[PDB]
This record gives sequence, C-alpha cells and structure tokens, in this order.
Amino acid sequence: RLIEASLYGGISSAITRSLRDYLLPENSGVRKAFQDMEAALRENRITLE
Amino acid sequence: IERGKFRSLTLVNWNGFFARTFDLDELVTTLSGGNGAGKSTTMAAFVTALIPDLTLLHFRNTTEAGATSGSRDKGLHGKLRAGVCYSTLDVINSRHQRVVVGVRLQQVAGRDRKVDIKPFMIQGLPTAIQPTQLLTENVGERQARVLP
Amino acid sequence: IERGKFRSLTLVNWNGFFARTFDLDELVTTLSGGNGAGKSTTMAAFVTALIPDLTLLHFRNTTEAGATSGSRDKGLHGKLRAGVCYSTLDVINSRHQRVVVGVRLQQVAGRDRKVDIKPFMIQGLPTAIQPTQLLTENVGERQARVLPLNELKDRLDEMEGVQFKQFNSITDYHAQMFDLGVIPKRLRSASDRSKFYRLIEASLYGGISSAITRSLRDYLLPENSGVRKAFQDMEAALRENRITLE
Amino acid sequence: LELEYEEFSEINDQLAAMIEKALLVYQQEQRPLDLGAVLRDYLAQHPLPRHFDVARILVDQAVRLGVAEADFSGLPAEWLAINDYGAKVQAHVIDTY
Amino acid sequence: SSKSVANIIRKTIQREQNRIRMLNQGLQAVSFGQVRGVRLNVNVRESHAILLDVLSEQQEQHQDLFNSQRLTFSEAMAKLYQRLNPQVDMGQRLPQTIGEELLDYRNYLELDVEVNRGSDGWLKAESGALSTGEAIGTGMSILVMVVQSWEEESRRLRGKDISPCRLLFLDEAARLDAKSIATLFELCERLQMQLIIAAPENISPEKGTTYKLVRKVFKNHEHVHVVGLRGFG
Amino acid sequence: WEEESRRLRGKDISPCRLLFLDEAARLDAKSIATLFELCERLQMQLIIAAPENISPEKGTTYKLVRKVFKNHEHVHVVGLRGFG
Amino acid sequence: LLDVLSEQQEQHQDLFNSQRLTFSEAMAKLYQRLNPQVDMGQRLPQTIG
Amino acid sequence: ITIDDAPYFSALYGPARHGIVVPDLSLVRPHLETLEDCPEDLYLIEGDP
Amino acid sequence: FMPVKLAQALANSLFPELDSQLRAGRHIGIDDLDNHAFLMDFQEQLEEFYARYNVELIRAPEGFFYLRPRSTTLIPRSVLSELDMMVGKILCYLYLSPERLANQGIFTSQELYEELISLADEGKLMKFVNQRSSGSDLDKQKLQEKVRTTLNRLRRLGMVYFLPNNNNKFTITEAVFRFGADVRSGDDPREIQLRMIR
Amino acid sequence: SSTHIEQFMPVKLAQALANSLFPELDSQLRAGRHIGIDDLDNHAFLMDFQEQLEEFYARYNVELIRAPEGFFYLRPRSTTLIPRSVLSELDMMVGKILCYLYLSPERLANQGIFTSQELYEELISLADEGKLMKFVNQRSSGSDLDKQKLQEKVRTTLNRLRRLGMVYFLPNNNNKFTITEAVFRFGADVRSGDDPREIQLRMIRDGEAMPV
Ligand SMILES: Nc1ncnc2c1ncn2[C@@H]1O[C@H](COP(=O)(O)OP(=O)(O)OP(=O)(O)O)[C@@H](O)[C@H]1O
Ligand SMILES: Nc1ncnc2c1ncn2[C@@H]1O[C@H](COP(=O)(O)OP(=O)(O)OP(=O)(O)O)[C@@H](O)[C@H]1O
Ligand SMILES: [Mg+2]
Ligand SMILES: [Mg+2]
Repeated sequence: RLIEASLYGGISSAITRSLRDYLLPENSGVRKAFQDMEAALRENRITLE
Repeated sequence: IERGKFRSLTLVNWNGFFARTFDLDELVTTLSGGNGAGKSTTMAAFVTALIPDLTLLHFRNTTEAGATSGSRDKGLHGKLRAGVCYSTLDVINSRHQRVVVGVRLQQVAGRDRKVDIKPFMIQGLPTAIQPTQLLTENVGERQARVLP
Repeated sequence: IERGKFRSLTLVNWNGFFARTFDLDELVTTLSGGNGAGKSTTMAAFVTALIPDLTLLHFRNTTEAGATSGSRDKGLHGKLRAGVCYSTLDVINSRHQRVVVGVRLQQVAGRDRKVDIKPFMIQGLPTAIQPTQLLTENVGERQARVLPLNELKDRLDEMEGVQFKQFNSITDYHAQMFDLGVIPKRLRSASDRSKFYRLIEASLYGGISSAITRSLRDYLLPENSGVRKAFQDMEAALRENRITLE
Repeated sequence: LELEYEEFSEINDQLAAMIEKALLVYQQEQRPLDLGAVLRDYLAQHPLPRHFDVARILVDQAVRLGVAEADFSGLPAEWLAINDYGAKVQAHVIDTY
Repeated sequence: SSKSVANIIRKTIQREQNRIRMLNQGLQAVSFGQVRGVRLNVNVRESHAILLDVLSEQQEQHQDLFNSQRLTFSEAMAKLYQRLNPQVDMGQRLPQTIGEELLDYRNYLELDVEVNRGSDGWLKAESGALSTGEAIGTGMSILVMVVQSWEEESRRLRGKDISPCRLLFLDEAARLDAKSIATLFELCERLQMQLIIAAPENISPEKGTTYKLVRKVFKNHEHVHVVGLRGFG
Repeated sequence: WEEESRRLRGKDISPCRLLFLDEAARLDAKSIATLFELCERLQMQLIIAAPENISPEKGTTYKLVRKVFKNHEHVHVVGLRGFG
Repeated sequence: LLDVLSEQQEQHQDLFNSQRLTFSEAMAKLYQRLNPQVDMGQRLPQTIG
Repeated sequence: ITIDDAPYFSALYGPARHGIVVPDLSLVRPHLETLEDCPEDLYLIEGDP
Repeated sequence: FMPVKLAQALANSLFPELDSQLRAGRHIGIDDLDNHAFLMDFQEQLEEFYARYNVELIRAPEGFFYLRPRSTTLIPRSVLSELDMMVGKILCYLYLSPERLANQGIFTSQELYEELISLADEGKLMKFVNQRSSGSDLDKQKLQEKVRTTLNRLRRLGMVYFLPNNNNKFTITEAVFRFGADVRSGDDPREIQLRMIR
Repeated sequence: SSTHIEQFMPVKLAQALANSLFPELDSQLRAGRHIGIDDLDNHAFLMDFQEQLEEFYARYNVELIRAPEGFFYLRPRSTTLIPRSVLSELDMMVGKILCYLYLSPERLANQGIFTSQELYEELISLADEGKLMKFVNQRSSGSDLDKQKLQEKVRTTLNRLRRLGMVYFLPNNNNKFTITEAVFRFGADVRSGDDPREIQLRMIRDGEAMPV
C-alpha cells in the first residue's frame, strides 16, 4: 500500500481512511494486563447471551 | 550511525532491455525520455524485486489511478520476454555488508498469462563482481547468453 | 463552409478572479502557471457554463482520476465567492451572428456546500460592448459592483435590437444552443446530457475512457428509424385488438 | 558498452540574468512599467527566432513586480503589437508596487 | 416481407461500414510513442449473419411462421431467431421486445478499437498494455471519431449553411512529449477543432495563444495576475 | 514504522529508505525544490520519472531512447550531466 | 467510560454524586456492545468491550 | 436533404418525385408488358443510382 | 454503509439464481441473454462483492463470465478429473471451421466418442479406465459410460448444451475456449490445439 | 429521495451484509454447519440480525431456523435453490449416543471432554452389537479385525459430525473432544411423549427428516 501510493502519488484514499492502523504502534504491556480482563469479559458475554 | 543505501538495479531480458544496470544516487535518481521509452517499466521491475507477492502486484496505467478495477490482466506479464528473466538489487548494509537480493521471473506457457517467481539472496560476493556479468555467460564473439 | 468558433471566456467574482476575460485562439490556447495558480479552475468554469447540470457536474481531483463518487462534495462550491458570480461564452456562428451564452452562480447558504445556477442568453449585442462591462457597475469605490439578474435585464432591455432570454429548464437552453450551432447534437434527454458530459470530461482528464470503451456502439452509430416504423404501423391493428381483449 | 554522456546549455539562464538586471531599475524607482514598450524595445536586441523565448522570460520576470490596479475596473486591455511579423501582447500597466 | 427487409438491413449495414471506413482513414499514421495507427474494427455477428441469410433465401421453409396471423411480425422474427441457434435462452422477456431488438440494425454489429504498435501487428487497445502517453493519444483519437460521427448524424436536422463549433480539453498536458504534441496539433488543425491545454509551464507550443498566471495576496485577498502572448510563428 | 521496530532490531542497523514518484512533471520548480530538501533532510532516497529533464542540477539522471531494430525492440541509455 | 469502569462503588460512591458517571452506564453500553459500524476488515475488530 | 432545399426539390421533380432510377431503361422494355400491378402512373429515370 | 448500485444489483430478482450457479462454477455465455446482460451492467460492483470471498470474477476475452478461486478461497473448492480435461480439449478442437458445414452446430455423442478414441494414445486411455485393462470390450463400454458421465459434468459447467430430448446430441458453446491453447501471432489454431492434445 | 438505500433494501439488512463476519458465516451455513452458543462472534451476529437473515435466505426457498436450544441452521424447502442431503444411519447411531452423553450428569464431571473409546463403549452397551456389525460387513460375527473396522468407521463418521459443527476436538489431542447443544436434533423423534408414527409424519411434513 505504502509503496504503490508513493508510486502513483497523491493523497491515497486507503491510507487516510485507516490512519490509526498505519501510524499508531502496538504495545505488549497493555496486552499482558488486558489478558485477565479479557477472560472476565468473555465470561460476561457468555452469560449475557 | 550510517544508514543503509541502495547501490544499483539490474534488469535482464525484460521488454526492451536485454541486460542493463542502473546505478542509483545517494539522494535522487531521475529517468527521462519520450513516451514509451521504458521508465515506468523500470519502476515496475524495482517494485517487483522488492515485494514478489503476486497477489498484490497490479500495474495500472498512471491514468485510471486510484480506481479499484479488478482488471483481467495485472500488466506484469507483457513486460517480460520469452525465456528466463531476472531483477536484482545491490544494497550496502549499515554494517558495510554487500548483499544482493533478487528474483527469477519466467513466463508460464498456457492460455492464461501467468508468471513464475523464485526469490534468492547472495551474501559475501566480492566487491569486484558486477551482477550483469555474474548472471550471463560469454558465448561466442561478444554475444553473451543468460543462464538459469 | 466557415465553421463557427468560440471567441472568449469570461469569469466574474470567482475564487481568485474578480473580473477576467480570456481571448481564445482559433487553434490552440495554452494556460500556464505554477501549481495552484488556477488553471483547472478556468476549465471548470468553461464546462460548467457549457453543461449547467448539478447532477453531472463533479470536479474530482486529477489524482484519483478514476475512482467512485466517494464524497458528497462535488468540488464546485469552493471555487465560488460570497455574492453573485457569472460564467459566459462568446461565440461567432457561420452566419457571423454574435451570441453570448452563460450562467449565473451563487453559493446557497447552509451547513453543506451547495450552489444555485441559472442559465441565460443574449443576442444582437453590438461588437463594441464586452461582457465584463455588461455585468459590472463602475461605482466610486476602488472596485466595481457586480449587478444581479434584475439589473442586467433592465440594462439589456434598454438596448435597441438586443434580446435577453432567461431559461427555466436546461432542455430549453440546450435546444437554443443547438439551433444556433454551438454544439454538434441536440441533447434531447438527460441520457444525452450524460453522454455529452462523458465525452467532455474524458477529454479533460485524458486516457482511454472506460465508459466510452464499454458502450462503443452506443456512441459511434446513429439509430435508424426506417427499419422500424413500417412494422409499428403494420402491427398497430393487432396491438389495439389485444389491448381491447385484455 | 560503457555509458556515454551529454551536457546541457545555460544560454537561457544567462538570458534571464541580463533581463532581471535590466529590469531591476523599475522597482527601485517605482516607475510605472508597460509591457508593450518594454517588449518592443527589448526584442530589438535579439534575432527573430529567439523572440518567443525572450518574450516568455521577460513576462516571467516582470509579473513579480507589483500589480496593475486597472484589473479591478472591469475594462479589458488591448492587444499591443511589439514587433513586425505580427506578435501581440495583452497586459495592463503595472502601478501598485 | 422477407427479402426486402433483408435488403434494407444489408444496405444500412453497408453504409455504416463505408462511413466508418472513411473516418478510419483520417487516423492513419498518427505517432504516439510506439503506436503508429488506430482503427475502428467493425464485424457482423455470426448468429445474426445466418439469420439474415435464411431470411433472404430460405423463406419458403418458414413461411408458416411469418403469415400466421395469430402472431405479429416482430414476434415472428423472435420465433425464427429461437428456431435457429436453439441453445439460446430467453430471460422470461416478451418475444415482442426480442423482435424489436432484431429489428434494430446496430445489434448486428461488433465493434473494437485496435492499434498498430511497434513491430507487432494490429492489437486490441488495452489500457494496461500501453504507456501513459500512448493511452492519452489513443483517447484523443477515439474522441474525434465520436465528434465526427455526431456531426454527420445531426446535419440532416440543421441549416444548410451552419457548421457547429468543435473544442476539446487536455489537463496536465506535460505528460506528452514534443513529438506527440506535434501529432496532436496536426490532427486538430486538419479537423478544424480548437484546443485548450493546461501545463505547469513545462511546454511552450510556439503556435497559438498563451496565458501566464500568477496568484497573489492583495489587500488580504487572493488575486490572479494574468498576461497573454500570441502571434509567434 | 522505524521507531516501532527499535526494540526488535539490533542496535547497529538503520533500515534503508526509498520512495517513488511517477509523472513528476506535474510539479513545478518550487514544489520539487521543497520535495528535495525534505527528502535529503530525512536521508530518504527518491526515484522519479518525467518525459523531460525536470531536475538538471541535482543527483544523477538517465535518458532512455527506444529503437525498433531487426523486427524487435532495443533500449539505449545515456547519462546526463549538469554542466558542460 | 474508563472512569466509569475504573472507580468502584464503596469508596467512590461519595465521588459518584456527579451527573456524568454512574454504574448502570456499563450495561447501557450493552447497546453499543452488539455492533459498531466498522467498515474495513483486517485482523479482528468486534465490539465496544 | 435539408428542410431548406426540400421544397425546392419537391417542386422541381413534381409528379416524378417517387419514380425509380434505372441506368439503362432498355432492360425494362421486355419486363414492362408484365406490369399489371403498379400505380396508374409510373416514373422511371436513368442515371447512376 | 453499502454502495447504492451494489445494493440495487443484489436486490434484483435474478441475483439468487445467478449466485447459486456461479458458486457452482458455471460459466455464463452470450447465450443466457438476461444473465449476461445483468453481469454486463453490474460487473463493477459484483467484482467487489465476490472479492470479499477471496474469489475472482473474470470476464474472458471471448465474452463469457466465470469465477476463479484463490488459494484462500472462502468457497469450498473441487477439481476435475484427467479424463475431464481430455474431453474438454477435444471439444475445443471440435470448435472448428468445417464444423459449420459438417454438423451445423449440432453434434452427437458418437462423434466425440470416436474422436476421443482415434486421437488419444492408448496408454492414457488405460490410465483413464484402469492400468490393468487391455483392449477389451468391457473396457470400451466402461469408457463410454465415463464419457457420458463427464459430458454431463461439463453440461453442468455450461460448456455443452444438450438438445432437449432424451437422445445424446448437443451443441458446443464459446466458453469451451477455456480449455484451449495459447495463441501466438500467426499460429494456426488446429495445429496448436493438436500439439497440446499430443 | 432517489439514489437512497431504502429504495432497494432495508438499512439493517444492508448493514448486516456489509459486516466482516458475513462471508465466513454464509459460506459455512450453506455447507450445513450448525451454530451454537460457544462461537460467540457468529452467534451474536446471528442474534443481532436474525429477522433480516431469515428474510434474505427466504429468497432462496430456504428457512433459517432457530432451535429451542439456541442453535441456528438451514432447512431447505422442496423448491430449494440450494441442494439438500441426508445423514447415514451410522451417523444417527453416533448422533443419538452423543445426545445421551451430553445429558448424562454421571459424566458431567469430565467438563465435556470425552474419548472415542468411551463413546464406543457406551454405544456397544446400548445397541445390539452383533446386529449393528451387519453394516460394517455382512459376514461380521465378532472378529477383532471387524471390531477394529467398526471403530475406524466410527472415527470417520465422528470426524464428519465435527465438520457439521456437532463436536469440537481438543486443540492438541485428537483422541478427545467436546460436545455442543446442536446434538439435540437427533432427539426430534422423541422430545414429545406421543405416538411415534404421528411424530414421524409431522417431521417428514416439515422437511426435517426422510425415511430410508
Ligand atoms: N504489459 C505490456 N504489454 C505490452 N507492451 C507493454 C506493456 N507495458 C508496457 N508496454 C510497452 O512498453 C513500452 C514502455 O512503456 P513504459 O510505460 O515503461 O514507458 P515510459 O517511458 O514510462 O512511458 P510514459 O512516460 O508515457 O509512461 C511502451 O511501448 C509500452 O507500450
Ligand atoms: N473546491 C475548492 N475549495 C477550496 N480551494 C480550492 C478548491 N478548488 C481549488 N482550490 C484552490 O484554488 C487554487 C487553484 O486550484 P486549481 O486546481 O485551479 O489549480 P491549478 O493551477 O489548476 O493547479 P495544478 O495545475 O497544479 O493542478 C489552489 O489553491 C486550490 O487549492
Ligand atoms: Mg511509462
Ligand atoms: Mg490543475
């Protein structure tokens, strides 16, 4: 996507539309904590359904 | 720290190029020539060499840019000639290591205009060897041949 | 013999142009200036005066030349300015009759970026009067005043032999343009307008147009009635009988 | 074989230099500039085949100096002749520097 | 009935083929990169060619289907067409409509665009198989084809001493090289057709009128300064 | 992206940087000057294409000419230099 | 919403007398839970939780 | 033909407007005796169709 | 949201049926007036709709439409038999010039049977029935049976249209070209088709 | 107004069809897979747009059905646009046994994890072993080779049920698996305490089941 947008030049429609996904990096520390909570929220979903 | 750089690009048996090597610049490299000379073809060869993913590769015209078309033909096959073809890059690592990346391209016989790709890599090649000579055999009186 | 010609293009109170007139060449006219100077704006003016239909008018950027409709903005609103704006063409027929055709443009107030458009035509104007003079008043201020359609109608009706026609529908406007030989085909219906606009905009952006290529026979071949109407008349007696039975 | 080479000519850059030096006086004195007269005087210093390029470059240099206040009057300018063989120019006088 | 209908259809087809062939000649030897010519290839579909021949010469074998007064002529045409090429399916549409489709001559013709590229012969024009400039040039060619056809069509509804104006655009014209621009100028001049082209100063065509634009800020407002040149050459 | 990978990468390696732009002729001189200074400040390599030589005083340039020759095609490449 | 979930009943009931935060709102997001209006698909986006 | 020349031509050709062009007019001479089913006044003209 | 024209297209009454057919692998030729027109009208959006399944909607240069699955296909895939391709290639050969005068577009099972038998190599034939088979009546009978079977398969594909009666006589559609050889400038179709057949 | 989604389709239906989950689900559903409570994503999706999906699929002459146990599945009509097929009697034997296993509180302590051997042992405990062996081979008389063949056929059919979504193998061990509520469809002939013949008639009338 990156390369092709550079080649044809200009404001690439796909890049801007998902700019979060492109720019912001992912964090493993966030994940490790969230694991626990993940389990809990899954369980709650179960019940709800 | 010294950042890595692309030294050169080599094309073998492409549409209009038999064996040509462009030496890239540290900052900017420009290609000029009348319509149909072969500039966009050089771009395509570079990108191909970079990302061999055949699923992705789709060389539209500069006009019709940005239109998701699903065209019947991705436009790569016609840029290749019959027989074997190559596209390679020479890179100087931040470690001051010379590495040669590339691909072997070849048309597929059959009604569908399909293409075959085989990546490869070379490490430790002596600085005195040029890719153009490494990829060809001198047969006859200055009438070299390409080798698989 | 002696094909007609477009003589000039005039802009009034557009973005960057308060009052400007371009004298068009008989063969080639070249617009030249740095990026963002306003070249594409002038061509936008030309085509909007030629085809004043807000359903078709869409000035997408040259990059992304072929994509879908996408945004709800048609790209025209931003080229206008607050107040009243005009775009006019000056034409000379094979008969050597001077006819001025154009539209009046205004930004409709609101949250959204919408525009209001009204066509008009003038005939019999003397060769000594230029469009910019017709559409502006030279008041004491540093800059003139653009005068609305009411003032314009009053000003023109005062002239001897000059006729001012103001249209209520695009169809009438195209009919008059065809009768005077300004366009090569009389745009019967909205479909004809769409094909004509396809032609113009395909020329504007350049490249082998996809739409033209798909419907090639629809564009290049005229439709012939002779083969048909005989059989519609011969078929008539049966058609009426069937309908009566039902 | 080994790659050959070819070189560019700087004649047009030199031409731009002479014109800009010749034109700088108008700004410094804030003297009203008329393209018609200036082009007619300046084209006389070069042969016919080069006139077009000289005209283009001179216009490029002149437009950077101020604006013409007449442009807001609603009155179009005339097409002034600047040489024989029939070349013409259209521009209002430059007043606001 | 029968033969006469076939003859009018054949003559209409023949006239269209000839007019196309005349338009076709104006586009010979147009140089756009490696493209050297453009054509409109016109052909007749087989499934209709055999139908036209049958209607011309085997009418005694099908007259039952034509003079049966329980069905109309267009319906007869549709039924005959289904009798030939039986594998054809019909989408639950009235036979009347299929009949009127058979009555329209255009449906008998197949149309393509071809280009004479480089060392190769005549190839179908595909955008993905051309450079940028070649694509632009081919587009202009087809557009002038359309304009000429439309003028020929309408002249039977226009005054005897009226000749409509013809004008086309080109944005970002810098994409074409000098040779291509010379070709395009030659075409438009031979076709008495006006052009308006935009380029960021990279091209300076000696013939025609030129306008220099410069955008400025004046009294805290955007303003465009304009200068014009013409007559050179 | 480069920043992201700071941890996984070895300390001693800075990745290569390279971008493209076709039909550069759409840009005027001021715009290209801006683009060049941006890319050189970021140690970014560029490859650009245009029918006419739009960048005469920076970097390297190649000129391509295609010749029809014995019922096939051949491309001839020659370099260009700022001054002569 | 992070403030709503983070701060719990016993200590922050004295804080909860503000008009913007309450417990029931976590279940009110059940409405938002069912389907947000995501458009492009890669990896796996699912819901407010 | 255009609307402007239509009245002129219609006046010029008079009753013969709806005749047939036939370049020889001697090849019809044998056929002619058979014409028992035709308009009461048939017009024939010689020239290149 | 969803593009307006895509919603219009899939709202059409013809869509469910065509969907069903397509997913099966059926090829839509110029014969199917309504289906072919529908695809011509809404191609730009149907291509996007089926791309969501990792399946490609292709319009062959001859004019017929069909689906091609990727490796990542969301639709369960299936593959043809060797005998299948054999037969297919045969039919592509029979789409000849003298065919028009020989049969007026309508063939019989026996034409294909005998052509198959005559043009193929014995060994591959054996491979098709069973390697232990040897020029026996029963073998020939089974081969006939298989021929019929595969032919039916093909008819499901839309390659071949049976004339509406119990007897086995049929006509060949243009979509059979999918079996065909690669064409190079000036090459004779008969020769190249035979070259692959060999 | 014109060019407005509502002209051709309800907004909620278009919203559903545009979701990223739809193609997967559609593909699966058409293939005959049953959807239970454990695959949350899918199940939830189904729940959210139930009526739109039902209405949609109706176009095909197929019913999108919801069993009382909370599992979704496809039932084609006689005029169906999509083919319909029937399960084998061995599949039924394994199905009814899997059903009894799900109910059994005696084995609930396993937390749903069962072994092929336990299934096989339960099956032979209830059905007529030597008479059931007839389906494996006409000459079967209790030989170990034939007993191993029976076990392999069971393993195979079980693998087919797994594909229908009726049972899930463990992530790393294939000799063990877990049940889902979708198995209750094998009890459709006895869930109501009434005349078996009438029940069977009702089922065939509804298109649920065919005889052999
Ligand atoms: N897929 C293809 N099949 C056949 N010919 C091709 C294909 N792609 C390119 N060509 C031809 O190869 C030649 C080189 O095209 P290319 O686009 O590389 O040129 P260029 O110098 O970049 O031109 P432009 O600046 O106009 O884009 C042209 O003749 C083009 O027609
Ligand atoms: N709809 C719009 N809204 C706001 N600003 C606009 C709009 N359209 C154009 N502009 C601005 O008007 C100025 C002129 O734009 P325009 O497209 O006419 O430039 P140009 O001279 O054709 O440029 P180029 O040839 O490089 O494309 C630019 O500043 C552009 O940003
Ligand atoms: Mg190119
Ligand atoms: Mg522009």
